[PDB]
Amino acid sequence: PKRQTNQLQYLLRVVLKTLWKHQFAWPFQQPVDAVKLNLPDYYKIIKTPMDMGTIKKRLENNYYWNAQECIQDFNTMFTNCYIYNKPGDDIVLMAEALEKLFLQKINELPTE
Amino acid sequence: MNPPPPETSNPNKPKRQTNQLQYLLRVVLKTLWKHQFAWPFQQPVDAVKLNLPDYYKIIKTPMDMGTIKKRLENNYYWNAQECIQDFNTMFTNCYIYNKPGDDIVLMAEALEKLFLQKINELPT
Amino acid sequence: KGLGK
Repeated sequence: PKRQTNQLQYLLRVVLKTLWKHQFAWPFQQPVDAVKLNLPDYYKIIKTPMDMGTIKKRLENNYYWNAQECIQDFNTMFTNCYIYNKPGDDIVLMAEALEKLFLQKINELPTE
Repeated sequence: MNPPPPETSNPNKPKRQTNQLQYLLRVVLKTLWKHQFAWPFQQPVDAVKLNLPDYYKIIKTPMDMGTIKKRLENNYYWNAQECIQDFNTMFTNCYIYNKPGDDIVLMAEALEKLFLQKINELPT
Repeated sequence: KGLGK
């Protein structure tokens, strides 16, 4: 039952937009191409791969019904990065700033 | 519609120039320097180490922040505008050599943004 | 050349 559309419109037009356009967005805007980056084992260590490209398409195609799903996809992206990469890595620092911003934005999420 | 009267303070006086060079060192370069992306720009490109044997054939005026820092610290520049040009050369070199979309290009662009934001606040 | 991935 009810598609949580108000919350999901907020996710697309406010939350996604903000992280999408952030200076640190680019490594996260598509799935990790493990070939191009020669991370042979990426897809053996990250079992639930997730990225903003995929989140974006989902929000744009009404893939989601619950807000919590979409929010959890973001959490999975950030965790995927921390588990695969050493703390301190450029990419970990980037993910950290994107996450803090996301947390900030999620705090004003509209209600069901 | 009467225009601004003529100059009565001379921009060539030494402190006016040194104040700008100081801002370029202490505010502008320093800000870029403390950015998470500075590190590939803190020294000349090491063609051998990174194994890019066309770099010095392609890029005719190499530039990096480490060299700019040295010039600012060692009486090289006449004025801020010369220094600004070295920055521009540093960014342009990166955009020329590398493919749009490479990590390094995206990192230079973030630097250039911050650079331009600080340059806008240069004292006059 | 990059973020170091």
